Amino acid sequence: PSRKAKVKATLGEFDLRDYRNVEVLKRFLSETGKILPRRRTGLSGKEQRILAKTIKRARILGLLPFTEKLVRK
Amino acid sequence: MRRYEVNIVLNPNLDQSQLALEKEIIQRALENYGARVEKVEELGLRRLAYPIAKDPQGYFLWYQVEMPEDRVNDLARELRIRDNVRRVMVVKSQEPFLANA
Amino acid sequence: KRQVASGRAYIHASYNNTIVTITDPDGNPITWSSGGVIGYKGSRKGTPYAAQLAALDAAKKAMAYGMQSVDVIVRGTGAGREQAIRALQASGLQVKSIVDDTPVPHNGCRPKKKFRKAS
Amino acid sequence: PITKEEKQKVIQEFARFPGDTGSTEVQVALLTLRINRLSEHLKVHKKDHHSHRGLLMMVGQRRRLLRYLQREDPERYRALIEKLGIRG
RNA sequence: GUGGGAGAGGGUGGUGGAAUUCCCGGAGUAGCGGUGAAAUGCGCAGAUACCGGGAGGAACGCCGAUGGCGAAGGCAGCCACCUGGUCCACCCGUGACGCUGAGGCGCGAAAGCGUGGGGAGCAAACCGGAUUAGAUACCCGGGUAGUCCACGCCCUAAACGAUGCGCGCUAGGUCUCUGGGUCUCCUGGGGGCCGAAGCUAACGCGUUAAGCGCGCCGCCUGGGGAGUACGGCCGCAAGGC
RNA sequence: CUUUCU
Ligand SMILES: [Mg+2]
Ligand SMILES: [Mg+2]
Ligand SMILES: [Mg+2]
Ligand SMILES: [Mg+2]
Ligand SMILES: [Mg+2]
Ligand SMILES: [Mg+2]
Ligand SMILES: [Mg+2]
Ligand SMILES: [Mg+2]
Ligand SMILES: [Mg+2]
Ligand SMILES: [Mg+2]
Ligand SMILES: [Mg+2]
Ligand SMILES: [Mg+2]
Repeated sequence: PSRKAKVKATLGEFDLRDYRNVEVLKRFLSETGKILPRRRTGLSGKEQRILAKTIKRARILGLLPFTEKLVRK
Repeated sequence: MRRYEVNIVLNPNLDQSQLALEKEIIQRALENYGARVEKVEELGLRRLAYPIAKDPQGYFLWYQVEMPEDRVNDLARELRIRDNVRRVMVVKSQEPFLANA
Repeated sequence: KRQVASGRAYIHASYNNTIVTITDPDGNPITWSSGGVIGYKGSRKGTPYAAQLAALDAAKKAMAYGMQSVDVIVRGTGAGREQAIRALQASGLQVKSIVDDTPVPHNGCRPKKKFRKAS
Repeated sequence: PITKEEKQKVIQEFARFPGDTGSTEVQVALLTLRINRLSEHLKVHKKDHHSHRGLLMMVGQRRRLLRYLQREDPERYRALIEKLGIRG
């Protein structure tokens, strides 16, 4: 299914343009520096589109990861 | 002129002196190029997602200036020159696109 | 003959043969086994059974340096990987944690023909 | 780019009367502006073909507007060209 | 014109991390690799698997789509500069200034060519292993041109929607991207699917027409010979028209 | 794996 809970839902109004709120951005990455799909980010074309750009600017600065190791398997 | 946001990440192992010295050359250069400082935020040390120059931490600077766009790129060649400056990123300022509001 | 007690267990699976390398708490390999190391020479080398025997021998050889606790790290998908992990889980060693760390490119080198036809 | 200042400065500069935003003159004026800036940009970036088409169209639009002007008021025409500094 | 908008549209410079290859160091042995099986091949001058450092080239995971942009070819890491197109609102200005477009000029995937540079991975040719009755192939191990950059040339294609461009007219339904609105829907632009009328040989098309009309362009006239011969024009050549 | 012709 994948209906655990939209990331957007569990959250307040934040500035999607802010490439430093590592606090919240941290929320749109999976158990890997991978940017969550819309059916998880619960965002929308436009938003989801600016999210991605933000997240990347961060990764570069060094605030967000590019990729994590999976802990299980 | 346009409003930009400069990002700087230096070596988190600089002593009171060296550290404030870098801010010297920086504050200097910013002006030397036409950067009119509209304000600053200095979070300082932060845990990097991944190591930047073996160093697993970083010292972050953040200034929002107003400068002649025709020189932005040079202003950053300059900033990158310093050895303790390990990350530079100039961004065009933008209205904060909210959501979940 | 060093007595390490705790360290890493790297498991390199592939459709062509598994190969386990046990290391110390910071990377330097203590011992290593594989489908080759044990009997099996060609096709069988890959097989999940082999993976088992390799995982064991890898550990047994490790019990020499007095190993006890290990952190497993799996790399790649292939003919018996979870097998190799079960073997270790038994053996003697205590499996503190397991981790999929297979390397993926963010798209760099054109894969040889045999691996193209995708996108 | 072309600042709003740079723009209106031209609109007023050519307008036929206070309020004239789109006379044949004002238009031919503004085009010549964009054209020259662009003609400039391409003196460099000779490989920016995609932008060149744009120019190719701005010109057409202009020479087409002038054709019309000549036909209607030949006076304003000679008047405009000489001014803007077109032809040659 | 004024005010807004989305965007892998184009050009220059900069820069980020993942991975491969190579080199250095550590630790560590007898294999690794590869297949349907194998072998060639690499490894005790110590390979594979593991860690740390370095050099270099090329591409840009997730987001990513059923998505967007462009006239087409095509265009996706991030940043700045330069720059093209397009859409909406207000209805403010000019007052038919419009459409099409033989020839012209320009653009034009890939391969290819010329000079110079670059060269990690991949890889025509080629050098080997295997399979086979044979294997000038498919599979395996290597590998040069090339793939990359620059400047110049080539101009082709299933260059496809196999559907020239513009305008008007003719039920709706549903999903979608972007703008406005009195924003559980209305309205404009764009992408999809199902369908009225109608059209079609049928398949299907159906306000994104292949329907009803008007304007302008290009093209067809049984198959093979043949996109060949001849002539001409273009190209360094290959070759193109 | 391959696996021609009638
Ligand atoms: Mg634009
Ligand atoms: Mg009016
Ligand atoms: Mg009037
Ligand atoms: Mg071409
Ligand atoms: Mg080419
Ligand atoms: Mg060449
Ligand atoms: Mg090869
Ligand atoms: Mg080959
Ligand atoms: Mg529509
Ligand atoms: Mg019907
Ligand atoms: Mg239909
Ligand atoms: Mg000739």
